[PDB]
Amino acid sequence: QERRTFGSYKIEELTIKTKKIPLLDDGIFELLNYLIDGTNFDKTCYCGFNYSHLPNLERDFNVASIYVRENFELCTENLDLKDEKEENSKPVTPKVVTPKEEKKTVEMSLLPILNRESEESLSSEILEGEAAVVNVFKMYIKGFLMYLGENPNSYDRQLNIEKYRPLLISIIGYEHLIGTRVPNKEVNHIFYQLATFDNYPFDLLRFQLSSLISTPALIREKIAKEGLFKIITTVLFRGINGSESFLNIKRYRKFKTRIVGNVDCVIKSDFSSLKLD
Amino acid sequence: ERRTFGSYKIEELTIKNTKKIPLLDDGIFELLNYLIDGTNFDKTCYCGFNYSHLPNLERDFNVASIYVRENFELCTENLDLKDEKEENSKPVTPKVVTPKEEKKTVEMSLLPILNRLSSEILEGEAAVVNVFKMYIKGFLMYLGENPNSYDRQLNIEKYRPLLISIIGYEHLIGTRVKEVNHIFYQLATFDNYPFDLLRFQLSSLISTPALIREKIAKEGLFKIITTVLFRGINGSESFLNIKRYRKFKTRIVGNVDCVIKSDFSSLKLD
Amino acid sequence: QERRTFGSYKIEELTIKTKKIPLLDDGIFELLNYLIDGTNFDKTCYCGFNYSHLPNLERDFNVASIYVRENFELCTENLDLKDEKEENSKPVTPKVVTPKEEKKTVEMSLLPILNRESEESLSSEILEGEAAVVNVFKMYIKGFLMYLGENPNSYDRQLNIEKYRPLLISIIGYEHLIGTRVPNKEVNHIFYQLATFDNYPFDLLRFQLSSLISTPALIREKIAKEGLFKIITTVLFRGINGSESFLNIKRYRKFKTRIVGNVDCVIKSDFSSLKLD
Amino acid sequence: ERRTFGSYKIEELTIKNTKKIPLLDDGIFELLNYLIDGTNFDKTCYCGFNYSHLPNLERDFNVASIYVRENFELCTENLDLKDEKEENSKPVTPKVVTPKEEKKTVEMSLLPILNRLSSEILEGEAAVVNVFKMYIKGFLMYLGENPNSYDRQLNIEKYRPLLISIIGYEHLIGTRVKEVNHIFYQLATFDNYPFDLLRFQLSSLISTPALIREKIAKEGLFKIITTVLFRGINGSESFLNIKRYRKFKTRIVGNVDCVIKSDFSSLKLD
Amino acid sequence: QERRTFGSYKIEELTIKTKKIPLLDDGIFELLNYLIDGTNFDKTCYCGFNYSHLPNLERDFNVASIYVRENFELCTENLDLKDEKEENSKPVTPKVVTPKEEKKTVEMSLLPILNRESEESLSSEILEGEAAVVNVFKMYIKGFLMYLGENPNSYDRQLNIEKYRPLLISIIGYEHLIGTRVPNKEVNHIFYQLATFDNYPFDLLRFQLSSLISTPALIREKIAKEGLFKIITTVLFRGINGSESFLNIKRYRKFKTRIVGNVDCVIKSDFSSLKLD
Amino acid sequence: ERRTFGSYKIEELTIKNTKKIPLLDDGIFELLNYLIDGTNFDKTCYCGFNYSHLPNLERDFNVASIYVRENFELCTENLDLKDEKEENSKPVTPKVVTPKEEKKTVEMSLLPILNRLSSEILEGEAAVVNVFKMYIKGFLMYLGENPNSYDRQLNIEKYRPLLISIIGYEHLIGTRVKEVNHIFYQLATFDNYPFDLLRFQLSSLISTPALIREKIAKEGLFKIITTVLFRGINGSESFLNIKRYRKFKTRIVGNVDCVIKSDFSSLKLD
Amino acid sequence: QERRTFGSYKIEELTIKTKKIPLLDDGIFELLNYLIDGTNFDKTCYCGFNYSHLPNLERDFNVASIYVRENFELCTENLDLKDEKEENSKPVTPKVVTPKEEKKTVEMSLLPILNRESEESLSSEILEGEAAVVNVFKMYIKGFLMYLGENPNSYDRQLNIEKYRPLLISIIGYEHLIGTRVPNKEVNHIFYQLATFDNYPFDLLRFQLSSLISTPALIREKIAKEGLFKIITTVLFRGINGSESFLNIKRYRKFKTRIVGNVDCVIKSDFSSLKLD
Repeated sequence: QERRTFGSYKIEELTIKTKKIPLLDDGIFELLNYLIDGTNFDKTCYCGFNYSHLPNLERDFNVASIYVRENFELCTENLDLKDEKEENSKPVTPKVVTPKEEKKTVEMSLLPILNRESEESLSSEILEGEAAVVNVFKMYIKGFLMYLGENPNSYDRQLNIEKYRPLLISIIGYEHLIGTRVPNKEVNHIFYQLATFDNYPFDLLRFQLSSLISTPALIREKIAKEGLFKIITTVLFRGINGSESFLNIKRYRKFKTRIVGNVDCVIKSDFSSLKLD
Repeated sequence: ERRTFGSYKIEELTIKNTKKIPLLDDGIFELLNYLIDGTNFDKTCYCGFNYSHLPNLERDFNVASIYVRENFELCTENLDLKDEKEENSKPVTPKVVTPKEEKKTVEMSLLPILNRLSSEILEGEAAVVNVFKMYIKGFLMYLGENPNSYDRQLNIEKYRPLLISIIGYEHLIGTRVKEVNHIFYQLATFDNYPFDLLRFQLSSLISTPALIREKIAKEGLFKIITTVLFRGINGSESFLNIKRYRKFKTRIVGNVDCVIKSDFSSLKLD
Repeated sequence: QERRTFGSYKIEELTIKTKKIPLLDDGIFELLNYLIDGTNFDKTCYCGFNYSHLPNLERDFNVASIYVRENFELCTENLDLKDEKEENSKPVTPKVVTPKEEKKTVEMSLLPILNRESEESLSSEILEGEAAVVNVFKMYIKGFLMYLGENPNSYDRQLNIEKYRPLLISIIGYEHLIGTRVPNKEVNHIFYQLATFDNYPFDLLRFQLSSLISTPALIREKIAKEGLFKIITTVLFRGINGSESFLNIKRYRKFKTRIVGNVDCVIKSDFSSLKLD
Repeated sequence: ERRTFGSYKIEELTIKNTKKIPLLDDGIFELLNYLIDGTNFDKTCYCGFNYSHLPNLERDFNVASIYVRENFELCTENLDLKDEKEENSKPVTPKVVTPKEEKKTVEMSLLPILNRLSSEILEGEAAVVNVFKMYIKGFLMYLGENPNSYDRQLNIEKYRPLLISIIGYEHLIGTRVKEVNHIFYQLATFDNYPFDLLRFQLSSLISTPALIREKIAKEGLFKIITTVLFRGINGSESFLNIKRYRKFKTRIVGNVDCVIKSDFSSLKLD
Repeated sequence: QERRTFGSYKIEELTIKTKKIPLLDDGIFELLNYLIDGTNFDKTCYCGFNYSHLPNLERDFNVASIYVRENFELCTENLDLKDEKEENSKPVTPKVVTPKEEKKTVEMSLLPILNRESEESLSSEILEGEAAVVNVFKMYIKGFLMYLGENPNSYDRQLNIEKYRPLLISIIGYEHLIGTRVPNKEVNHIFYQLATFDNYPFDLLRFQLSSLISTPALIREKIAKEGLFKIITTVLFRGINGSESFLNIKRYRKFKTRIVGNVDCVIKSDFSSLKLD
Repeated sequence: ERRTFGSYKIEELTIKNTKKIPLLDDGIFELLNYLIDGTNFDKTCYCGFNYSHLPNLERDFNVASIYVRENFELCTENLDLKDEKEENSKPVTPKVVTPKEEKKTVEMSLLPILNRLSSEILEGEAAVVNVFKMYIKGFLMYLGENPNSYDRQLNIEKYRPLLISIIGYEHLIGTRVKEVNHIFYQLATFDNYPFDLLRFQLSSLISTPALIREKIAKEGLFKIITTVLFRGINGSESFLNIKRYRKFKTRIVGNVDCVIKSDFSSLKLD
Repeated sequence: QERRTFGSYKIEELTIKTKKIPLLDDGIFELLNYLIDGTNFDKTCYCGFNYSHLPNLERDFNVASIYVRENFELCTENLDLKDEKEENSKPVTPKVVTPKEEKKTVEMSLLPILNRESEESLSSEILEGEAAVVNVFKMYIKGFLMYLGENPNSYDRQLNIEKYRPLLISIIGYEHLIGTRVPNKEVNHIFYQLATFDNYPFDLLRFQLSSLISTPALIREKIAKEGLFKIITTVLFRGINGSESFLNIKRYRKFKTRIVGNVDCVIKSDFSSLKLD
């Protein structure tokens, strides 16, 4: 695999009886994987692009990376190593990832600050790592938006943002918290919209993005008087349209070369000179 | 859009996860279709390429095209008309094509001179024979220059009929008015030649065995039996299969080349 | 089962709605099995044929047999016996065979000299056993070639050499090694070709075999400046056409009589004499 | 190629791994076909074998063939022609064959003398009856000499109609102008006779029960009811099934008998 | 279940899209089951019929029953009880039955005297039990024959004796042994025939039974010079036609009432008197 | 063979191991068929039973039969003939039967007097109405006397049309020339009545609700809407289904009643 | 879930290619569940309706509830807790319920007094709990009857009482016992009928209920001279028509909201004012 700009997606043309199309990146699983691996930024595909209308992606990434990776180790300490299959899942809001390691299931929650039953943050190192991941989420979303807006593709009509929802959700949940209980801001209308309508198709998004409507007054009222989430027994998301949507668990896989052979060094022959009449 | 005469396109299919591979061109059905349509060369994809180590493809094509098309009309005259579903078949040797017209089956045989008297006809025939040789050579030249990971899984089976005609004709105009060409003869004999091995082994291959030339004179390239058998170049007698040519068009699509782009850096996400 | 000449194949006509055709020998699985069994040559089907344009098959076989069998024992010593289902597999190049014994998987690699991670040969007894198996491989290939060339069959058109690849691969890999680091020779063009094109159909092989083209100069250059194998993470094979092909794992089974009854001793009756009019 | 009159061929089928077994000849469909085709005996596979403990098979065959074929023509006269798909059926007793002509169904009954006046007709009938007896006897003689592991799974069911006709006829020309033959009668009664047990038990089997001969006179070999019932030899009344005869040709093949052989010892592999 | 005569079968009409037909008795499984259960004769369905052209069935049965049952106990002693699903199988010749008891497989061989690898009889009690079971086999066969001959059924044409083979086989195997090595007799042609042709259909059997052909001289020669069985690695049976047939393993099940309700006590009403016009 | 008018036969089907149960008679299709065939009563299975608490079934049947058959002929006159596949359907109320003739669909309506002028016609109609009442009563009487374990799974649904006609007619000849019969009315209203509960509850059931008689006068037994709706007896308005009647014959069989028996005690087995 | 009257059912319209219809309540599983949970009446949906032509439902329920729940605990004491999937079954007569708790099967029988092999009641507390559950059964049946009679539904024609059988069966079994061996009464004809014909469809029931026939004399005779149950090896039920019916095991499940989202707070917009022409 080679250079890719942070947030960018690749669309692959599939052919079956029709032409389907995997969105596979959605560079999302790759991203999480990097984070858990603790890998440094300059060790990732994202290395050395324009950068940026994304101020200091590298640092925030590196922080978020160390934090996430530490979290991993701290989850796996009390448990065996014995020397893992790659698919993730993200219950939300906490954005708890859920790997599985060739038998044993592992579960770790970044942004636990977005929990009720948990809270008890309380380390400032932790708080710093969390704000870093939230930051890199916003930069991912923005990578994707910027790249969409500049790279129309015939499949846009069949594609939506569903698989980005968790990041967005976290991004707004966090924005709410650090907003209610510290600097004043209201949650960001763009992320809020993309989070509310995850069915936004690519083309219509590119067209309608700029700008979209500001949060309805009534919805801000309901946002204060109650929360962005109704916790019920599973969690519900509110607005921006006043809808209450169950937050799905999303699963991230990826695949690769898988056995790929090489025809490019193969001697080429000139067939004209041969006289067949 | 533009395609060079004889060239093939390989399409990657995906089904489990496997990846199968249609050879669909094999630009063959397209070619026949053009011919029946009577279409002029400059009206075809093949228009305006290097051209050539293929001297005067355009003329011979145009001739062969008018000839074929005339044949069609002369087959359909005594019969009803239409305002037709596209698949062909080629019994061989005569290289009789067999379309079907949304009910009614039609059947017309180019190169009827081959087994089973106008000089205009002779001219059209020698033209189609020519364009066959040029198609084969297009394909050969393009293979030799365009290696593809799937070559290992691909063979020449679907080219057999043209090759067969090309040699059958060569034999006729040879016996009563040269020996048949060893390359075409080989590709005609071994239709299972896989692409890669072909590119590698093509140059050159062995000359026709003496014994096989003897048997080629003392008897023919074809044993007609009741269905037809082909002989050599290895001394094999192979039944000549009926081959079927279809094509499809991924449902006719749109272009995004013209869609408004937006600069998304400007807006405030933090 | 009865007499068969070394390298020879048998083709069986199958009937299903069409007539398919098993190549089942491919006497290959049988061969390996013999080798692991340590069986002596005069105890095998191959016993007592013309023999030969294959000088001293018997000795080299017997050596290769003792060597292989010893290898087996040495693999199974540190492990249980407790008193096996017959199918093999051959990752290559090392030509490591992989049996399974009614529960427990066993894995043993002849020609380990064809390994990087292994090397450390180092016994000359071993070296002798290895050169013996490589020898019997070349004699198997040649058995098959000679027998093909003399025994045309209507199915030749549908048959290829795919299942012989591993032996050939080993045969050339070895030829390379003992070539680079001892007597001068270049790897043998025939084996090299059959190894490169495993899709060679029987008929075209018989016809085209004699002779085929000598290794391209450029390919010999690339063969020195780099190797016959690109090791990547699985192994890639090079040329003779400049192709880089992934080496498949191949599986060898065989079946037999399975319940077969006997009609040949059954009393025969003469029905003409009876007068029915 | 060559086959002796009455002989069967057993083909080993493979499906799971099981091995099933088509009896396909049962050279019966082939036989009927010949007859309708009017083909002469020396033009058939049966040509030039030992022949015979079957005195003058050729003549009787040729007669029965001309007769049958004439019957066909006389059925198809009043009806349209063609330039036909091959499967037959035989309601019995009359042994009416039932072909189908690529649309139109045709139906013609040999041995119409059997239930449901030309002496030429009588002659043709007695000829087909004869060749039936010779077919059965071909089959019997060949079974008895050619044991096959599948005999245990095979029976005579598909021979029933000929046998039935053979006895029905025997009865007629017997009552009004001998008692019906116990062998044919037995094989006709028990169509489930497996090959092996048949070879073993054939010689001889029991003579018709007296009581059954009484019931055979006082009533007939057939109870016609509304479809027809057969009687004895055991006192059973069995509905006579319609039987269907098809055949196929493993797709017409090639020969390698003539392909150049190479001496491969010569070359250097080490 | 109620009264049934020893050897008798019942045919059941099945309906599916056609009418199939189970032969289910074949009272064979029931019989074995009785024997293993050790049940006394007067405790079985067979109790109190004409009896007989079968002299002293009751005693021989009772003996064979005690013997079989003892055998069972002696097989199960060294093993657990812990307090069984009903299906049997009969490898032959030994006529070893093979139950399974809700987990654990059990295997017991009556007529072990019909073994090579076993032999070592040697108790006369055993010999007595064995000759008893062989006797009751002959009486079963004869029950079935007699009952067939008197009870024609439209399905006879579709039915054969396949499922009786093992008893017959044992019956002749035994007859051979006690014949070669004690009183002179040749094996019984009827049992021998039914054993050779297990495909004998019911109707043709009834018709052809009386009598059938005597053993071919050549077959008696081959029967002395070699045996009724070729043991090969599974066993082969010989003649009476000179055929060598693999002896199949046969499986005996049965089913019953399974939930059956009762309409026969249900009050019946007279509907004419009611005036509907 | 012999069956009493109105009687049903239950057949045990076996599929998993379950045991399903065809009610196939429901001798209804058979009955209709007879009627169209015009067959005389003494030519039918129903011939020669106790008969009766059903006064003069034979006459009324014969009348209804001639009438129906005449109707058939009068429907088929203006149309082509044949030398027909057997399934019927009955839209209701008119009780129009709908056969199909191996291509051509035919449709004929007995009791046309019912919704949608010859006295011969009136007579035939009143005859079919009569035989319907006698069929229902046959079935009732036979149920009440013949309990079967499957009664619990069986209902009267397939009788509905006759019952419906029987009441519709009763209403007509009642309004313009008695109140409709409560039993038939009930069975017509609840077609889901299972056999067992029917036998138990039949005697007697409740008399028509007053309110329902009021609604029966002030409006009708049928709301015709665009398909027809039935009313009461419970105040339900039920769409009247089209019902389809088929029958099959386990492939026509043989008898063993006559097959020679052998005394097998005699022979020596030991 | 919200208010429901004791015994009432709800019918749900299903759509598949047709419209099927679940009877799911049948509030029966819910009821049992409550009882095992030991829940008090005022804590159940049934709370605060008309109540009643059902005198003192609340008390009898509460008693029956405590009794059942105690029974549960007493079944689970000798066994593990370790901290359950909701489906029940009811063999009858005893009306033994059969839960399963995420691995381990549990089985508890209310109305054990309706057993032979058990009997040995003998506590009067128990007797009191039992008569309470029997009472609440009769009140459930009557809830359902009353509610049916007043709430016609187009599906009535396709619905029967099959799933109520066990309660009814218990209700009559009990009535018999406490009848034979204490106050004189004959078993109640209505329950007896509904118990005998479980195929009674809803509509015909509503119509025919009032009244139905009194128990046939002959059936009362057979009811004394033998019992309501023939115990056979599974149990058979008798009459009221003289039928002997096997009593089925019945299984009670229920499902719910399962992920349900909320559109009702979602901002509504007025589209007329916008001028599109």
